[PDB]
Amino acid sequence: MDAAEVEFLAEKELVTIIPNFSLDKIYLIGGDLGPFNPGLPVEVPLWLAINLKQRQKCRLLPPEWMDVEKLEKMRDHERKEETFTPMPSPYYMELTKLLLNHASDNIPKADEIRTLVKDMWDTRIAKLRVSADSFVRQQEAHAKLDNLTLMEINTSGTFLTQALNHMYKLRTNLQP
Amino acid sequence: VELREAQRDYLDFLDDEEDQGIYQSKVRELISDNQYRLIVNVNDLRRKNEKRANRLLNNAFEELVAFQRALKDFVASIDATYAKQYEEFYVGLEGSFGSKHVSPRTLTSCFLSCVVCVEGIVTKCSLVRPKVVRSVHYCPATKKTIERRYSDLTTLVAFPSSSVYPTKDEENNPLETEYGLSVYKDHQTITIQEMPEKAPAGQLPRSVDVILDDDLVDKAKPGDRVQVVGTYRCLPGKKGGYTSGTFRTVLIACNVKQMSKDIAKIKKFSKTRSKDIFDQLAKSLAPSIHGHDYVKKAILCLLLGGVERDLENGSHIRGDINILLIGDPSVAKSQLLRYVLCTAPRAIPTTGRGSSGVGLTAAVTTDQETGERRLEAGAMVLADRGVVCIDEFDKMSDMDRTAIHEVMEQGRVTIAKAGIHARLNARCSVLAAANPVYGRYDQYKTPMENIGLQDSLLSRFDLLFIMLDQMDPEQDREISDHVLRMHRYRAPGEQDGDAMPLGSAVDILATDDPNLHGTKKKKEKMVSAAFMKKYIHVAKIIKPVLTQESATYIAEEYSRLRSQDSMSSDTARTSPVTARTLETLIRLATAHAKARMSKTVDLQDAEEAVELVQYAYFKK
Amino acid sequence: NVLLCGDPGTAKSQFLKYIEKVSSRAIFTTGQGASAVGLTAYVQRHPVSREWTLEAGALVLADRGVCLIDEFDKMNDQDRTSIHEAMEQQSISISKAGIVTSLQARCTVIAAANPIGGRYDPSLTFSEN
Amino acid sequence: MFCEKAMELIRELHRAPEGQLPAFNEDGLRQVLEEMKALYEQNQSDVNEAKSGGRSDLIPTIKFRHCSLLRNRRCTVAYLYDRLLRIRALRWEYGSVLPNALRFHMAAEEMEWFNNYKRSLATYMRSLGGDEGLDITQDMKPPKSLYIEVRCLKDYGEFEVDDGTSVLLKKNSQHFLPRWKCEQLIRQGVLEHIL
Amino acid sequence: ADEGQARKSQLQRRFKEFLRQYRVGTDRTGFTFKYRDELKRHYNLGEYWIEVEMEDLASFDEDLADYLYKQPAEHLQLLEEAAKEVADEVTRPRPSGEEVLQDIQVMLKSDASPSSIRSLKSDMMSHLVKIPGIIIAASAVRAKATRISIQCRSCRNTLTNIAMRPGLEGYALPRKCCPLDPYFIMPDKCKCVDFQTLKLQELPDAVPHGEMPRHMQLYCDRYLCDKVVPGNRVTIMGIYSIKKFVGVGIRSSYIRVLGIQVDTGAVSPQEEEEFRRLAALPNVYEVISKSIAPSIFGGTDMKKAIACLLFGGSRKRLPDGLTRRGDINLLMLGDPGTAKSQLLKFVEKCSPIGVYTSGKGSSAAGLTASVMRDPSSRNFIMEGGAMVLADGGVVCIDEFDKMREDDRVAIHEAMEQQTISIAKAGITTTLNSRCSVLAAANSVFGRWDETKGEDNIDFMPTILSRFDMIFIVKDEHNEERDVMLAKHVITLHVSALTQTQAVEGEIDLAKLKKFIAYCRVKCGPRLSAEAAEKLKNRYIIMRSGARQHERDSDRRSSIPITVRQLEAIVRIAEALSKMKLQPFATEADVEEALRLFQVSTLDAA
Amino acid sequence: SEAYFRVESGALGPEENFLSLDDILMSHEKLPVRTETAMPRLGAFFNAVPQGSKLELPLWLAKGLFDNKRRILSVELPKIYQEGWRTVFSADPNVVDLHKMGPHFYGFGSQLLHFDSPENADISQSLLQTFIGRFRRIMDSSQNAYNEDTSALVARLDEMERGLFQTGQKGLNDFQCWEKGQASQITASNLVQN
Ligand SMILES: Nc1ncnc2c1ncn2[C@@H]1O[C@H](COP(=O)(O)OP(=O)(O)NP(=O)(O)O)[C@@H](O)[C@H]1O
Ligand SMILES: Nc1ncnc2c1ncn2[C@@H]1O[C@H](COP(=O)(O)OP(=O)(O)NP(=O)(O)O)[C@@H](O)[C@H]1O
Ligand SMILES: Nc1ncnc2c1ncn2[C@@H]1O[C@H](COP(=O)(O)OP(=O)(O)NP(=O)(O)O)[C@@H](O)[C@H]1O
Ligand SMILES: [Mg+2]
Ligand SMILES: [Mg+2]
Ligand SMILES: [Mg+2]
Ligand SMILES: [Zn+2]
Repeated sequence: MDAAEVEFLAEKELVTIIPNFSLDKIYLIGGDLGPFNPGLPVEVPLWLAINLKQRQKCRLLPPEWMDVEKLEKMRDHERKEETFTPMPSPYYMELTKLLLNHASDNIPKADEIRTLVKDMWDTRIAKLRVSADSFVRQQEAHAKLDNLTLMEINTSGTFLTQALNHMYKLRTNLQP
Repeated sequence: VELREAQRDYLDFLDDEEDQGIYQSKVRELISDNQYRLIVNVNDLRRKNEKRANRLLNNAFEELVAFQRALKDFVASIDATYAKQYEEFYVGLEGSFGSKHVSPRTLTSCFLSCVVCVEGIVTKCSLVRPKVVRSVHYCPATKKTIERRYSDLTTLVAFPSSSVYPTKDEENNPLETEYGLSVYKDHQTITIQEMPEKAPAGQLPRSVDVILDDDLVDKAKPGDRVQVVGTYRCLPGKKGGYTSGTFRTVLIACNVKQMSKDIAKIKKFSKTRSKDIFDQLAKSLAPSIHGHDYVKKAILCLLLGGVERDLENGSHIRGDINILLIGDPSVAKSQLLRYVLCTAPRAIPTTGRGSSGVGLTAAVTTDQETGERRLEAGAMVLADRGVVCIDEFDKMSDMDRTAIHEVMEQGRVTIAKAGIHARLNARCSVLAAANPVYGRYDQYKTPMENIGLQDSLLSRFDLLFIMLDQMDPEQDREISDHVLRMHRYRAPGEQDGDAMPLGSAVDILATDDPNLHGTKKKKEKMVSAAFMKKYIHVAKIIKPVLTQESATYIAEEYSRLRSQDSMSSDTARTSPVTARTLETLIRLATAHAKARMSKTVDLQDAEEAVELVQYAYFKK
Repeated sequence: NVLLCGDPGTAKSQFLKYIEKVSSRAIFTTGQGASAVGLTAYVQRHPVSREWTLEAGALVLADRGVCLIDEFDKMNDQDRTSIHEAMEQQSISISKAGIVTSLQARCTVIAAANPIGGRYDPSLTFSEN
Repeated sequence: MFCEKAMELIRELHRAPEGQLPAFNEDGLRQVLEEMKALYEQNQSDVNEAKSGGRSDLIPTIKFRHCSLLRNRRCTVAYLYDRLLRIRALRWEYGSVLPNALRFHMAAEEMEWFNNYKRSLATYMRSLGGDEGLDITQDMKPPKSLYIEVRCLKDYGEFEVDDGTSVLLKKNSQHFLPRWKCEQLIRQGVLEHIL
Repeated sequence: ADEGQARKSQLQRRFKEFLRQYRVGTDRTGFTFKYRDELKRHYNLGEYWIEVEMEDLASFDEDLADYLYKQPAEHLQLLEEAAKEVADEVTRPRPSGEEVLQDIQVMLKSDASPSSIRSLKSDMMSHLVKIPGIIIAASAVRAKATRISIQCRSCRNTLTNIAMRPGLEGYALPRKCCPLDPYFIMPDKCKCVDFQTLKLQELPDAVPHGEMPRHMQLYCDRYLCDKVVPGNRVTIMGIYSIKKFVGVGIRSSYIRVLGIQVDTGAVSPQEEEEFRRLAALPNVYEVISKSIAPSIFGGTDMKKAIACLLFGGSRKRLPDGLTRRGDINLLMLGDPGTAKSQLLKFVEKCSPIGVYTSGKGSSAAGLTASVMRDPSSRNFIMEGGAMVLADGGVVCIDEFDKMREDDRVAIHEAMEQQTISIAKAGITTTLNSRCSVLAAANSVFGRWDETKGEDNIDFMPTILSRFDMIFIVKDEHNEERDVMLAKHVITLHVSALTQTQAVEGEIDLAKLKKFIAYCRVKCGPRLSAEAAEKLKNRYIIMRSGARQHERDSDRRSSIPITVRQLEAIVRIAEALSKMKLQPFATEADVEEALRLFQVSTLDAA
Repeated sequence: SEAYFRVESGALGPEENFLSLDDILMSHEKLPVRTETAMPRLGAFFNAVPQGSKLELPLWLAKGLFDNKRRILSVELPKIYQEGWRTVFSADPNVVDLHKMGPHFYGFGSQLLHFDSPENADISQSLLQTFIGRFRRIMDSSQNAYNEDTSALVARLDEMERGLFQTGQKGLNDFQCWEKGQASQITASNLVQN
């Protein structure tokens, strides 16, 4: 699986937009959306939000968790804990990239938000590195990774799974 | 305060009586041999205690004093009185040290306080001097004796003690030193240099200072290729009240191995299985070089040598064999020298324009440990009981060849410089290579004019070979075929399009891990290089003796050669046959007997030796 | 670069002396008085350090001036051939005693000489005499 | 040793990890097949000699040549199969009609296999729906925008957008068109997606 | 003082936020935290250094950049501590055995125009300076303490973790605990780093007219050690400062290096793709030949020989341990005014390692190696000559015939065996000289005189045999060539003003240099079997021809034909293959090698 | 997507993959043996090869000739799998050059267990511990060596470890291209070179 595909799944997440156009309810296959009333918030999937923002048809509102105080608390909790902590969104990195790259004008203090999300990303990838090293050193049979996100797993998981396949075959080659 | 745990670990490791008894047996051998350092393999320490092995290699000084105290406890338990007979028992480490295997170049500052194994070539050694570790003193005014330990930054504990002795006051009474009851240890400093071929590109070889103590001082001389295991440390150079951060660094050695010096039953069986093994060895001498069969036989004779006689009258007959190769450009003379440098033990390279009479024999140099000046050995002194290869020998200065004359004639060199007047041993075989005058050999000139060297010098060589770039088409065919085959060769442990890597350190254990014919070809069963090295190393020692039949045949054929000189052409004789030629005949026959491992110089040896002399004297 | 060839009593040396006087950074040398090493550059034990040091010769001291070589025909060949690199490539490259470097010698060489036998004969070409 | 000519086929393919297709090694294939023929003839002579004459010491060398034959078969079959894998990737990475510079590298039987594979794939794609099937060769990357701006790299002919509407693909001309219409030409290198 | 500590903490926090917050890119494409990611990847690789650009720091916070320019000694410590803590928060949690945090060396670089050694006046003291030069000497790596612990000698009390000032300046030990000097430095309980002093010679372009080249002492620290070797050309960014241990109030000066930039081997993947494309395109041989000395009209076969010399053959170590040289030795005898010296001056510039020497300006010791007494130690030490300085490269010996015979004799070992065996002053070693010798010379009689034949060459057969290819480049008069050559020369002189534009079907000099380095390190070819058979047969025919010519003349030819010439053809073919990164030399490669050697053999007829 | 993928190596399993080029090249590597009975007609290769002859021949051929009764030949380990080199690996696995010590170190070692040597357990444990020791350096180098010369990092690795290194590098490059937005562009395939 590619990072673009993980972004494709991340684009299904719901975000709130303020349209500058009028449109009645539209019945999409994945779920009806709207009605789109000018100047009023409406919740839509992230791909449609980014598309309308690109076409100058709405203002994006940040999610409730894109807040400097909340993100600082989450970052400090992540650095304080040893296990992966529950993240505000299951696709927080991709949400941050899309929303801040396309709507930094709408989202206040986007620099702080981006830096805090990067801090959490660095901490959690370091934790994943430690988990992989502990797995291979202790010859564990399985691991528990409850609060990892899909992008975090996808970044390093192909290498880790291939290495563990090799390790399993090496430790089991005396089967008779 | 915490080192008792490490001492307990090392004492538990040493007490091998429970399971395998390896190291209790080694300590017992140490006691029986009256030695006072134990040789410990860190691989065994890994197998029994990986944690302690890592701590030892990364925290060397504290771990080593713990190990030495554990060894003293164990040797006291085995034999208490013997434990009192020595001040302290050392431990020298061997085995595999992982990433700590370094060269003098890669031995950077991050290795400080770690056990490191440094491979390199010894460039110089300081003179052995005693070093006080504990001095005992007696008070006549009190009839009482006192003691003082001494330490410096070199010692493992590393506290600097005051250098002076208690002198005129203890109890405000005069003391005097009991030298006999005091204990001193030998101290020596050597310098280990990087292997010259392994330097990166234009970088000159780097070096590191090494300190040897107690029984290690004898185990290295200049020119030796050694592996030194020790601990790397910095020595602060304080002025007193001020210092620059720049500290010199040393390697306090705990073990030294001669990596190039060094079963016979299979050799003594192979000399029976093979038929005329001298021929097979000579053919297999330098596989990359085609032809020159008689020259290869002469080189093998040079490698094996005769036996040096001491006569009842006190005179001695030189046993080494000296060979001079004269010939055209591109006829593999330099390559034969290079093969001899690779194959022989203690073979010194030299080239005519890049050497001097001083550097060939000995030079006065200041020992910076003290400032006093001493002799530092030159090429032919380093080559003692070995070989010296001199390329471009016709390009030497006459004053430089004056040095070679004494070495070849008498096996010594006389020196009178600094405070020293001495006859240094330079008992080495000379394998010299030269071009004739005018570059290329001239058929229309006598050999004595093609050969620009003086007849006095030429008399000192046992065999003189003239080898020519004769452009015969069949000889060119076979030579070119061999050359192109060699250039087509690639090693099995190398990928199909690799450029060979420039040199870097690749030795990762103190002892070689993978422990007779070539397999590729059918013709004549070529001998492998490693087996040839081992066989020559064994066969040099046999020391055969003449027999009546071989002596009679040598005398008869020498008389024929002498009488043949009566009508032989003076314009084209290679060198005049004399008693020196007879000495050459005896030495070559002895060398052939050594090759056969026969213990008696037989008529076969005489026949081959005099055939070689006939070829060298009366064939181009 | 200029070469003044001809018979005696024709003010060639006088021309060189004039050029020495008028031009800045000029130097003058003659025949056997010059040397290869002095013309190009010389390596010496430094007086107080006693380590090898490279030092400027004639064509380096005149690096942006004129080097005047009087009686040029009467130099030794080893002295005369030393100025080839300086005269065309305008550098002096030295590989001596551990020093391996190239100095700048962007110098105009003006030389004076006599032909063979002193007197120029019109019966022969310039190369022939 | 016998096998080295077969190893050259293997080393030829292993020395190109990028998946590009080398020229078919017809001469090497002929040589390894000839070697197998010679080995089989020797093996048959030796085995019938041993069985008829009751001579027992031949059996080790019989097994030697048998294993050598099986080795030759394994090497050549692996060579052909890996070439098939490389050829199969071309239909997806480039398209149906391969360029002639690449088609010159393929054997005639390789083109036969490729045409059969293309027909089978098109049959499978048609059978996925009631009418017109589903062209699964398209939509190779996740979709970002409904329209894209494309730039013509090759001077090229008229390209139909829909029925009477078409665009001339002259070099350096720049169009704004649907992504699903432009995907194949971008993958073939006729068009460059910008932004 | 608390105010001072507050100032240091505030500046450290500002540097910390620079390393935490700096980004490059745009919202249209994306952003990467440049120095965060550099810190993370370098720490995970175990590198423990980063390279902070002064322009980036100025863009983030101009006051920090100005402070670091004016007072680098004060602020670089704060920047390094900031980098250390940023690395800690970026990398943690770390696996077992990596719990302790390591110090980070913050190197730095700049896009600013550099100064010069003679521009370094007194007012530049203690500021950041950026100067170019050539490294002429390089010390062996030595350990300098960064933190020490000192123990009282009498009562055994200890003062620990005393911070040592950076650079060559030292530290004053206290005179109070006991004796007047109570302390000794504990050799175990101190932390040290690699350091290396260098000598940076002024650029020859930068020397004013008539002056000797100045040189400046450099101090390299930690990972800057062994980042540069003698003969390299560098731009050094550092702090001009006094050493701090005739006349009275004088202090010696040196530059504390904190950034090294080699002005011209680790290639980028994009450059590797370019080099693979260059090796793959079919006319790379002609492209390289056109790229070599593009200002020189004609001489295309000599340029091809120079291409083969630059790429070189493959060194081979055979089972008995004997080594065959891959380097190609090329002599250019001929008439004057024929661009031989200019071709040498191009090759010196173009080779990855290249040393230019004048034959008349050289000596035996200076070419091979010199033995000299170390003034500060009284020992005899080794000094690399041109052939050691050019190890792994090319030696350009111009005016080669002007050397004395005893000095030409000195290079015989280094040309063929590629070693310099030394036995002088009690030091006995065998240095490496794995280099190619490109030589230029004139005829004995100035011009080549065809009536005199072999008398036009004074070189011995032994040294002539060591040259793989010998060109007798005669200057043959012809009106058409002369007209076209003069037009080329005049347009070349006119083209000294036209912006130094590139040319079609040509490789830039820098790109050609890097491509040569890449091909040298990567590819070692061999001969194909049938190609070797062809070369064998042609060698027999050639040798028979040479023998019959010598018999017909009843005189030995000056230029010999030997096994070295066979191996010369071998390594020329291997060089041609190495241009194309092919593991084997084909019959066509051997054919081109034979063609080049036939040009060089017609020149020996 | 539908990109070309080589037949995966099955060398570490009980039997190697038939169609794997890597396994074929691995099994080509030679293996010392001692012949247990004389073999006629093969003296042209090494007319009979006599009994007790030492030979080095390919691993595929050794496996073919080897029956567990040890009737035709006895199979001996290469030096790199014997106790001394196992101890060298036990010292520090990171410094040994498995590219020079047979490029398919793990695959050759795993298939070397087929001959039922008495030290099969020691060989297996040595391979496992070597991989465990080298894993962390492989992981860090592959996942942190971004956009630079990877030659020195990849030089000392065997082919399995090189595959792991390329997997890690591919993941790193994919994530970096995503983070810098270059993953969104539709591009021509590698076959545009033609
Ligand atoms: N018979 C031969 N067999 C193989 N290689 C040879 C032979 N003769 C010469 N060569 C090659 O020729 C090259 C030069 O060899 P070299 O030892 O320098 O010759 P030489 O006799 O010493 N001539 P010189 O050094 O000029 O006095 C080397 O690469 C040799 O391998
Ligand atoms: N045309 C002239 N006008 C004035 N003085 C002249 C002229 N020709 C020669 N002289 C004088 O002749 C004298 C000798 O000049 P000088 O330069 O030494 O001649 P030269 O060319 O060097 N002869 P030589 O040194 O033998 O080659 C000087 O005093 C000149 O002034
Ligand atoms: N074919 C050519 N194309 C361009 N410039 C040339 C050519 N031939 C000679 N020159 C120029 O002529 C001048 C002298 O060239 P140079 O490099 O010294 O040749 P040379 O043969 O080495 N001279 P010499 O040292 O006397 O043998 C330089 O400015 C060259 O650029
Ligand atoms: Mg030679
Ligand atoms: Mg005059
Ligand atoms: Mg010139
Ligand atoms: Zn005190």
